Amino acid sequence: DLPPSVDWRQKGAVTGVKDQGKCGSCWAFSTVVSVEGINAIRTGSLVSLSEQELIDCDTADNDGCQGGLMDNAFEYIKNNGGLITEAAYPYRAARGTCNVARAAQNSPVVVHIDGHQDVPANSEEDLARAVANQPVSVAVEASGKAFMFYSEGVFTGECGTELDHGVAVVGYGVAEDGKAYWTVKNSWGPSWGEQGYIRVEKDSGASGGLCGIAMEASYPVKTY
Repeated sequence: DLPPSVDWRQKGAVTGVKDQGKCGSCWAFSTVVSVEGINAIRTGSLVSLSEQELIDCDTADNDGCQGGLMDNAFEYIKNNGGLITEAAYPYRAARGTCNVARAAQNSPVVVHIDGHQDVPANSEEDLARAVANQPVSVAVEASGKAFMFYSEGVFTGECGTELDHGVAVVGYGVAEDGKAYWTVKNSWGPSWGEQGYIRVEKDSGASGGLCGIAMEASYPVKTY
C-alpha cells in the first residue's frame, strides 16, 4: 500500500536547488534530479551530476539551450556510459563542444542507469507509486502567470496543459487544510517559490494532473 507522505529530500536523495538561467535546459535539470535520486537510493551516496554534459553531448534529438526531452536524455545516459559529475563538467548555461572525454581524464566519476520507464499517460495514481519509490521527471505548463509568480502554499492553479517546462517530483503529501500536493523541485534558483520548490495540488480534478504534471512523466531504472 502507498505511504501517506513521501519526501526524498529528507532521505538524502535530493541535491540542492539550481538555477538554469537563460538557457532552456530545464529538460537536462529534470533528468539530473531523477538520476541523482535513483543513484542515491541504490548506493546511499548523493552525488551532484552534470546537466552540462547532457546539453553538450545529448544532441541526437535534444537541442541544448533550445529545448529537449527527459526521456531522450535517459536514453543518452544509458547508451553513453552514464553521467559525469557536476564538478568534472560544471554548468555554463550555454551549449559548448562535448568534452566529457578529456574531462573524465582527471575526473572519472560517473553514474550509470539501465534505462527508463514512462509513467502511464495522465495517471496521477501511477505517478504517486512511482514517486513513492524514487524522484520522477515530469513536464508541466510553467509559462502561466499564476505558476510563474507562485511563492508559497499548495498551488491550485490557474494553468493549462501547454507543456513547456521539465521539472521533477521528489515527493508528495497533504497540507494542513487537507489538500494533497506534489513536491516539485524547480530549476529557477532557491529564491523562487518555497526555497526553489512548488507544491502542486495532487489528485485535483484535472484528468492529466494540474498543469499536466502526469501527462509525460518518466523515471530512470538502476539495479546493479
